[PDB]
Amino acid sequence: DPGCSELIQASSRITTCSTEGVNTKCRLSGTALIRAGSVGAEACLMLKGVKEDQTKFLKIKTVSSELSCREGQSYWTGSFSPKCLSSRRCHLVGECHVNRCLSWRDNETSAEFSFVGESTTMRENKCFEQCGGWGCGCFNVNPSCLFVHTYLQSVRKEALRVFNCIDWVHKLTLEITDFDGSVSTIDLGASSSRFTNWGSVSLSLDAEGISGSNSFSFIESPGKGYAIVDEPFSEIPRQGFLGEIRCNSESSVLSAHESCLRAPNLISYKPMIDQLECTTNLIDPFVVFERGSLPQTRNDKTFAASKGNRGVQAFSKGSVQADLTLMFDNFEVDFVGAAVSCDAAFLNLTGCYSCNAGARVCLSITSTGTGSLSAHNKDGSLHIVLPSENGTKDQCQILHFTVPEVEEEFMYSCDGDERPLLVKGTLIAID
Amino acid sequence: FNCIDWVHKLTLEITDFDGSVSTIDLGASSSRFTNWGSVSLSLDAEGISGSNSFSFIESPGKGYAIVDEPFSEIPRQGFLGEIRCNSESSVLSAHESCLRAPNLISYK
Amino acid sequence: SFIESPGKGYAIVDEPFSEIPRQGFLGEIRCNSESSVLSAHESCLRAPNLISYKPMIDQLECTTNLIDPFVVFERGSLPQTRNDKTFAASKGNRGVQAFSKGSVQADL
Amino acid sequence: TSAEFSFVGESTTMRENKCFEQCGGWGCGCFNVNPSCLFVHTYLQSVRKEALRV
Amino acid sequence: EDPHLRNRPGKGHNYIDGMTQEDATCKPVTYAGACSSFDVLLEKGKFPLFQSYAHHRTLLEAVHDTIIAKADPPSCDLQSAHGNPCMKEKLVMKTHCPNDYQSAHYLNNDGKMASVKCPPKYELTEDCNFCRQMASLKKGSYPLQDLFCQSSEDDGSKLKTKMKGVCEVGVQALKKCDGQLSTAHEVVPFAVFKNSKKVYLDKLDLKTEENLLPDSFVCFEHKGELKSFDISQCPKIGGHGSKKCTGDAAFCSAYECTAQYANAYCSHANGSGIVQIQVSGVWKKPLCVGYERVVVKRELS
Amino acid sequence: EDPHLRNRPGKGHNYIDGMTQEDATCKPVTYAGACSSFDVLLEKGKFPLFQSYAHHRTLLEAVHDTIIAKADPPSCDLQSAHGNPCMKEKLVMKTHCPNDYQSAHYLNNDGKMASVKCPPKYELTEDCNFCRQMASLKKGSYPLQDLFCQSSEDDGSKLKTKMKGVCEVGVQALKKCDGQLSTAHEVVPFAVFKNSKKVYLDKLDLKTEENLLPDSFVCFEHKGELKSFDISQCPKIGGHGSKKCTGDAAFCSAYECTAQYANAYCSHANGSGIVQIQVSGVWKKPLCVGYERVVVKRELS
Repeated sequence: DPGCSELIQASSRITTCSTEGVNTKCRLSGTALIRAGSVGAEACLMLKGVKEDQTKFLKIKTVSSELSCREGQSYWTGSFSPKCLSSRRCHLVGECHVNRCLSWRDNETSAEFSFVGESTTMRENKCFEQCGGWGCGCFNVNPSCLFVHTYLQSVRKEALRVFNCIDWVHKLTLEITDFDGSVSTIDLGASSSRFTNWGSVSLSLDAEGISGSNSFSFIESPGKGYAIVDEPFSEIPRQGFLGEIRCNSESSVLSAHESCLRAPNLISYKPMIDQLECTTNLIDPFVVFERGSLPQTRNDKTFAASKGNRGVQAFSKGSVQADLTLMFDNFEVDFVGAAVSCDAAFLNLTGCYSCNAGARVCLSITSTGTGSLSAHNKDGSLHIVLPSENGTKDQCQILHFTVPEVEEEFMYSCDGDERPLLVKGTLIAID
Repeated sequence: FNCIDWVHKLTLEITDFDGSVSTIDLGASSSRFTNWGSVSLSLDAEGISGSNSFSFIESPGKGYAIVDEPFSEIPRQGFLGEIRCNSESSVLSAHESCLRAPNLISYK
Repeated sequence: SFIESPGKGYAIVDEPFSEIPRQGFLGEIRCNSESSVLSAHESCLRAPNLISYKPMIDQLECTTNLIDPFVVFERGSLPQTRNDKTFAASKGNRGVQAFSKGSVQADL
Repeated sequence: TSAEFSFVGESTTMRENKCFEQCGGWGCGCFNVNPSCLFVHTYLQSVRKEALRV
Repeated sequence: EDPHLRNRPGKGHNYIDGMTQEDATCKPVTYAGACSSFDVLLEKGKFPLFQSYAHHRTLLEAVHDTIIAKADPPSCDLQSAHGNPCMKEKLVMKTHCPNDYQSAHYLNNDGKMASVKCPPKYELTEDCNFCRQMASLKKGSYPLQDLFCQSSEDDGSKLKTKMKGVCEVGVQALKKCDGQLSTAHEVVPFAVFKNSKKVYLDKLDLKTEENLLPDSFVCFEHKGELKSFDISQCPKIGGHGSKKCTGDAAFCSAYECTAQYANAYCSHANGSGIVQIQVSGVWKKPLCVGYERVVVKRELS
Repeated sequence: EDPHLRNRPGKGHNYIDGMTQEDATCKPVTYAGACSSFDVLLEKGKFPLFQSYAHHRTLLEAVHDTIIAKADPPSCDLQSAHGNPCMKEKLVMKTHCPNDYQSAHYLNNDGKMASVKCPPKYELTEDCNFCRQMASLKKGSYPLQDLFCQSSEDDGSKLKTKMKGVCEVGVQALKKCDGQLSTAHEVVPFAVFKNSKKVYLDKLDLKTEENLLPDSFVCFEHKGELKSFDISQCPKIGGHGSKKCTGDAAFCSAYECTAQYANAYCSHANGSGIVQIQVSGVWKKPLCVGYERVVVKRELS
């Protein structure tokens, strides 16, 4: 919500441009370190030029402190239902004999089911022998054969992506506003770097990092939510455990293709001469998803999901001190037009001093066009960066002070004409 | 067979709208498919363990048996399970597809 | 784990050596020479599916969580003081030079 | 290597191809109601001028 | 095991009203002749269901044996405009007929025998839905489905199509759907009984039993080899017969064996008997089991 | 699928000025005829992008359809006197023109139609940058780029080349520089719009948006075997029409199907419609998209 707080000046060693047809253009190519703001504070960059009003800002807003989980191994799973097909045949009839049902293979295509066709789904064939003679339908006393063709098929319309985590990485959500106004929403973690159209960003220095999640397995449910399960990650699929049928995508689970992995002897068969009752002991993950669901408090930490984006987030009581870097890979910034004038006013000043929270300043800006109002003191120690619009709009940010009785005369401007603005207020001592 | 986990099983019989009555069972988070859809245990309350060193023997039509030893994973002589197969016909007819212990016959 | 930067300096990281390149870790994409990294050759070993994709029918996003080594190089860098030794860089050639205490008792 | 990116040809770069399915019908651009397919060709490059020998 | 594919019990006829040009080599169907409506049923890789079930009766043989009725009209002409009763079901059925063909028979919703015919001198397309222009033409019909039947009189008019979670399939209207109806041409099983409509299926549970009817046994002679001998001239248990014939336990258990006094060796048909199906937990005797590639609209939303 | 690589929609004119002697075998372009300016586009291993997008319009077809203008002069005289209009754009282009060729066409900077021609009795070399004297020569040209066009009227003159880390690509002078610039022959895409310049890009994001257009459907007939049929005779919805045609849902949604009464079957073309590109953070409808091997000047240090 507030504006910038930590403002730095761009050096001339990483800025080079010219002017063609009354069009001052600049280019950024280098690396500039900047201090990260607090919860809600912003960190912008001042980009000057050959005049005074030709100035564009590069703001970076910090949402809050988060403790994301470092993912690694994952697998898709869901619900499945078998489909068994019985076909009893007497002995010495085609391929239904004693020298075939004993050495029958699962991937061996049966001749009796040869009219089924080729399918890319999980299927299996068996040959359960039965009693012969004239009491059940056989011209010989040899035991009859039972051709079984069972294929798995899905009954649900969604899948779950079960993943784990071995370390907790401190993640910071940053909403970066560029020079022209192209807003973006990214995030950083430990030493990660995001590639943006203007270059890249990376977390320079942090001061938060916990560990303790090897005995926890998370379940991802896109469109509904997440889930927490208190068990180690399933590496080997087996019958009777959460995660017996794994795949690689959601469509592979909804279609039950043969490209996934499964455990042998999973489908149970109960033949009754002519009947065939084959069922499976599949563990429904929706039950555990209904039981355990984020947010959940484990030991002394609060686990939850993310706001908008997909990902697990852990909340606690971290620090706030952090450093950031800015990499410019030769970006061009133009400024054809020019900014207009605008008057500023003082509304209120509520906050603190000598603390990371700062002081919340509230001002009133009255202008006629879209511009960028900026104020500065006399000794060159504090700066005010506030975007101006058309009409009368109030703008407040977070400032830093060291004395309780704040009373300083500032100089605000929007196009090259500076005007005084005496501000005052009483703050509280917050460490 | 063996057993590495214990699930609180709940035997439930089903009485549908027309009058079809079946007999199924549930446990933990298992789900059974019925003609009217499916059923699953939403919440449980039990679940013990401690059977990795116990091997069970299934005898259809006669009964079961309990043996105080781990599951036989390597077919070897002098132990319960020196000659195994895959089905009942492979044992009643001595099929060569089953696994046996290397050199288990003493020749003199 | 040490990081060599010829022409700029060295770096020290307090972690064991990574044998298998894991995603989201310092050193997930390895190679054999400098040209294999500056040109991204197919002979270099990298972590499986480390690239995140976000398709939107017509649009297509793809972000990566690659750990920037220059950040750690800026954080930890020689000289450093650990336990009781004075870890420093080279003074002429190349190689990490650790400094300690003691006289001279050697024969050539 | 899919035929849709057959214009790329042979290359010694760590590249990969994916196939993310999308919705079909007249709302996206297809005459059939079946879900459509998306061909992805992602390759990695180096935006730096130096490397590190760990 | 036994090479008895062309041996058709009963009448063994393959001709329909309108395409009786092959009546010379189609009535009956012996080991010789070139019948266009029987060769494609023996090709490896086409219809293996008839290959595994050779000792049965096809749709045409069922019509000739007063089992399956004939539609009206029996031969739907593909020349008359403004449509005709034989398009709303043919257009929604993805088939594939080879070159040089005129008529094409298939099963309709009413359980009768339908067939499309092109006027001379026209032929069919690559799918058999429409007609087009082109050598000679195969004067006959091509099986569009993978069905079979047998001789029975089991009633089954109180059973309709179930298919849980399916909007509309083929030409029947199970329920009024309004959400996302997934349309995909897929194969669908079916088992039409007697005096019933096209009853679709989901899972197949077929059983085979030993039959004692004369239309389920063979009896060949050895001349100076093999020779087609009719089993109707065989004796009975305690009766009297003109000719003699021997056999095994299945032949001697129902007839009479004369040991060396016989002149023809008989045996059981390798792939016959009474084949029943399980419908709604009841083992009924079907009359038209097979697959057909039709439109499958499954409820997605 | 859909083997319609030679069936070019629209007029189908593949001949450039200066070498208009192939009018009999290149105007129009059908399944028959031997055109040297169209066969090399169908060779496996040369231009696979045209093989993937073979259901659109080429650059020459776009010129003949009053979409892409021509340069002045359109035919670059290879035997001029100290330079000619079309030399710097040709030296930086690394191609491999086959032997027995004379003309070579490509896209210039202004987006017009570029081409060079050698008078008899000359021919091109191994790279097409020079010529010599010579069996029988070709009667056409050779495409030096891998581009395609379509029918569009959208304006895009407010977009220029914005490449990252590139100082001078091809012949366009982007940004200034005087340090170490690496010189190498690499592949670079290009998408010329309408009333604009040759804009270069780094990544290609093309999407297909099918609709209802007469140039996106193929209608064939059957005679005494498939035969090419003119789609212009297809009747409209409540409009005019002579012959009858039918097809699937997309072909019948804009025309009128008469079931089996129609005498022509049509279907949708494989890869056609409105193919848009992602540029400047927005989707646009370009008029030329392709690749070309040119010189890339990057800032090494």
